[PDB]
Amino acid sequence: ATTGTQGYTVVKNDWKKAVKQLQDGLKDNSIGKITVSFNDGVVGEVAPKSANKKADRDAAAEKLYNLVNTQLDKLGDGDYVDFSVDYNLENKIITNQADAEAIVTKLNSLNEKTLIDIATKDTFGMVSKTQDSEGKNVAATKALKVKDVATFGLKSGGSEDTGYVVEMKAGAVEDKYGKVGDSTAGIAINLPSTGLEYAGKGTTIDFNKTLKVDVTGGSTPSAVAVSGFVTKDDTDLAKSGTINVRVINAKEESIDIDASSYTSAENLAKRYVFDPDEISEAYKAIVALQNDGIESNLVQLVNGKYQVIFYPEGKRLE
Amino acid sequence: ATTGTQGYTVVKNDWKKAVKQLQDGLKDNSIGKITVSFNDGVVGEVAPKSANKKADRDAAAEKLYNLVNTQLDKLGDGDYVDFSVDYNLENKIITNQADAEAIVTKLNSLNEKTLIDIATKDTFGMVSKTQDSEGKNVAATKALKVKDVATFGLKSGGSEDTGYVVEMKAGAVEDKYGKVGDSTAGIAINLPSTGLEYAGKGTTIDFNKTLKVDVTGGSTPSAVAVSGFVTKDDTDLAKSGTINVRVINAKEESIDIDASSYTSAENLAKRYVFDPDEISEAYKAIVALQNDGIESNLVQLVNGKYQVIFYPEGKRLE
Amino acid sequence: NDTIASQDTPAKVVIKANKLKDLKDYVDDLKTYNNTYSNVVTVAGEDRIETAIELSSKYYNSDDKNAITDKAVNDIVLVGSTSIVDGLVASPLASEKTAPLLLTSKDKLDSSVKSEIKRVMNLKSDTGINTSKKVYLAGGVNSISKDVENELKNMGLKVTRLSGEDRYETSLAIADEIGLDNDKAFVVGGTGLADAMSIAPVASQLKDGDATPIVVVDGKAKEISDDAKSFLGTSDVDIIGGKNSVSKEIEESIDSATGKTPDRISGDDRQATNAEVLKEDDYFTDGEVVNYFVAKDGSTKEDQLVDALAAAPIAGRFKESPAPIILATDTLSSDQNVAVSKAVPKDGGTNLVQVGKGIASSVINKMKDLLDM
Amino acid sequence: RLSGEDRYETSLAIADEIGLDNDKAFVVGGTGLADAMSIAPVASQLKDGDATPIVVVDGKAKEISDDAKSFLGTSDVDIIGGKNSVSKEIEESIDSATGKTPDRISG
Amino acid sequence: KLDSSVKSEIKRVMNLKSDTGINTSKKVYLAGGVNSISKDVENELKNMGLKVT
Repeated sequence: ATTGTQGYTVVKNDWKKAVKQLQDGLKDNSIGKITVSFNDGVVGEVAPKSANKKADRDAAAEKLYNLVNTQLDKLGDGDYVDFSVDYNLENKIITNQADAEAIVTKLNSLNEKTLIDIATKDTFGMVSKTQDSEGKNVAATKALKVKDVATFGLKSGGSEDTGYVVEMKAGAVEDKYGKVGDSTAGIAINLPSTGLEYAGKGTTIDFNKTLKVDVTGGSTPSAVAVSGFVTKDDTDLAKSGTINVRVINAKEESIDIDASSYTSAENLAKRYVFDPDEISEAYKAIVALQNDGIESNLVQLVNGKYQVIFYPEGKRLE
Repeated sequence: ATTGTQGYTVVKNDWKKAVKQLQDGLKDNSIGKITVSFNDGVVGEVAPKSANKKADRDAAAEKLYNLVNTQLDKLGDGDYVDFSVDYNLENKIITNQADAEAIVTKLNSLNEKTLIDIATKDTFGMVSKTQDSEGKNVAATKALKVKDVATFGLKSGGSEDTGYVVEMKAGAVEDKYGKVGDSTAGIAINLPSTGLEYAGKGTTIDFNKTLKVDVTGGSTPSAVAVSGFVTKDDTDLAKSGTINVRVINAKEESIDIDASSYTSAENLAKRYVFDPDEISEAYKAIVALQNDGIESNLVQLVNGKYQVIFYPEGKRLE
Repeated sequence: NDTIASQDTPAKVVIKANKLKDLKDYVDDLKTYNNTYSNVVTVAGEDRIETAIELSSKYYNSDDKNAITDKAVNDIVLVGSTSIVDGLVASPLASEKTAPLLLTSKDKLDSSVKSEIKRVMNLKSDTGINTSKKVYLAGGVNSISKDVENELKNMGLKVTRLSGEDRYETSLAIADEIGLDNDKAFVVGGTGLADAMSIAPVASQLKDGDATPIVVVDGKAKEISDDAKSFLGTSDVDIIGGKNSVSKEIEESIDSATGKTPDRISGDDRQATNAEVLKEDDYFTDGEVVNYFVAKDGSTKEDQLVDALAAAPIAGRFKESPAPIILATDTLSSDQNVAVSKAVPKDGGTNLVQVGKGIASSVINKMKDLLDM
Repeated sequence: RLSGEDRYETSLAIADEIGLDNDKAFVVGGTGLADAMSIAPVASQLKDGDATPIVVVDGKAKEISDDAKSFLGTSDVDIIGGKNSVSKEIEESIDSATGKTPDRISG
Repeated sequence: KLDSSVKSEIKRVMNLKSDTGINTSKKVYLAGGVNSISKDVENELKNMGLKVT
């Protein structure tokens, strides 16, 4: 790994859970290869012989731990372990039937979210497939919720080898999109034809982008679509590529701004000296995200909170 | 690799010297591969991409050190590092011009050693090529020394890539073997035609077997021969194969019986409990070696001393 | 969702917030406090002599960020510690000759000054004393005695004395050595000690490579001296100080001699004139002066301006942005307050150098306020 | 010897030896002797081989120790005992340090 | 008491400053026990922000 690049920085105390995420990454198939480096020098490659087989992925995960466990557990001041992680978030699967069912429940917790409301004379919404005897659109029986459009559950051919994979099956909707008492026929609702599988795809389900309606036409609509599973990279880096993980011999300082007592930005400056560019780049990524909606790896939504990361040069004198 | 197998057990404090020998072994091409294991699990392979290139051998040695230095330097109680070393002592070259000259000096320090003494009326030895005026053998000018049978020096064409290779060139000897005043013609001295190259070829020159005379025929000798380089391996193990080295977190107790103060066998028993079979097998190999001429891998002549190795179970109670 | 940290980092700081705006503000405050924890130096010893030595050790034959020279020097400018009048125009000399301006007692060369001379010039037994190792004494025998000059000569150095019967002849001796090669010169009155100190940093600005000479003239005379006229030749002149320091008669005299109309930079007192030097565009650019020096003004005693004399060469050559000297013992004038405010960018100052001890804390605090420090 | 100058440092010495590998830990107040004994059986419940560590913290302090914060890392914490044993200030401190909302079991 | 002359040479030879982070590589080895170099002196070196072994 190279200082400043996009990637995860794990502290020594959390080496076991971070390495567990890489092991899970190897087991769950997010990770095709991990090149391991002790300090600046490359020492080993971890890669399953065949991604299709469970044993090969577990073997890769055990070897990973055995290789880095003393180096990490006995990490001295100035030492570090770098993992160059060849991944493909699209190949990540759920290796435990209990965890797959845990993701199915995550998706099922959205079932009652209304996507489109029932239509009115004033506001567009859900209407029926067939018009009344007078050729006018009549309101639909129910609102369009996530339960209508797709069902969830683990895939039929699932196993620990191929993975349990939560699967969405596009439903069928006879109902259309329009206004009540209107003569023009309702617009057909395009259901999910892509993103039908979620293998925990080296990602977490982005509920803001997943199963979201996209009405086209504004005040005068002409087309309606519903997205399938749209994931967000647990790191902002692309759905395929290479990310760097680095463990260091540093203490974790969690600064939660919503808390009653946290290290004030003032006392933080008094205790450590920070790289000005590390701060300014994070600040620019925050401003860009706030003003233009532009996403960045530097600032990210994680567990209902926006987070930034700083690695100070060292402590301040006196 | 496995407890009890033939191989070396290095203590933690000497991990650097042992790893240096493996590094030197990779650099000089004695070693084609080192499979490294942290505790019982394999974690990496060290092997030069191309044996003919210096850089690839140096890279292999640096990777070896980088991989194992924290694991060895920070080795905890109960932890260990195993090296399975694929070697081929025959591919060993001498990759440093300083080391090659160090071996040429080793060989040159033998030059004045007498192999065959001058003949007398009483004793068989070195005689002249042609008989006197009366048809009798006359004594030779000088004894047959190693300077007379071969010259030493590094081979031409050498480089760090291909290697320097210390080389023997058979000399020429006009003198023969017989008794002075004897009518039977002197026997031709057969010089080394094989074993002419030695790069420190993953082995050490066995001077007891190298450049040694073999007289055949008795009261009437009929043939005399001189061997070239006959080696004995850095290990007791064959000219090529695989060696197991293991570093452990134990203190080295050097018990020299020739010393003024050493741990008495009584106090040694009082401080530790020893495996009875480890003791009795070592003792039986000593008895066989003492009463009969029988050599064994359990008891070995190393640095002018007979050695046994014990790894006690643990400390004794009280 | 993270970057790869340096291995030598003491901590992983993860800053979290429910609202992106609260995060934005925390990171903005962090940036501010991080950048601000660093900038205000004092340069002073127990004596004025020690203050000059502290200045020489910090700015000449020094690795310091604002040093005038990093290598051993070939020239010293020496001034009588009590006689500000004699060494008055020596700052631009020190600037152009790349030389520290030191102070010495009149009768005995101070051991501390002797040590600094050897240190800054690197004087040795194995090295030949070519005709270039020089010590300039800026002043006559009543400012720097013969005993001291002979003591410098005894060390093995060429000692040139730039002097005359008074401040005027002494000033020309010094100005002649500086050389008038940019077709430009400065003029100050005999009693305009503070004015000479106000312009000393400017004169000390190397402008197209050369410092600009300062000449002291009899401000109440009908005409300037023939020596002043000859030296000034056909050059542009800037007069520093009011009519009570340099009369209108003298301005005409300079005009007639040079054939060119002289400029005048002045106020109602010394602190005002100091402010005006800063306001003048030829010397400093508005919103582009970040570096500042502070020294006593001489209100309590005139000879206490020696700190400014020794500091001015440094201020003139400081980095790539020349610095003025604010003259203030106990208090800053209203004009100085305004001048610094208009000179400094909206973003504030980047260097503040207090020269000497007896400057009140109010002054430094006020300068820190004006420069946003 | 797993020890320190006081009950708190001693508790971390012990909790460190247990190891925090299930992303879970227990916390009790200095005077919460009975509370530590109440949770001791639970902490002693092994899940996939590991027990859960218990840490004693200064219940009347403004913040928990840096050692406690470091040890706890980014784990889920369950506090045992009321506000007189572990103050609300200390609960918040644990929240801020771990980034996860700690639970409280008390009477 | 750490001598002021020694404190100054420490800051000089290691280049320790207010605007610069004291990363974990700045180290001071005290060769001797407390009867050779007191705890007071070790704490003064720690107070400046240096790793003291």
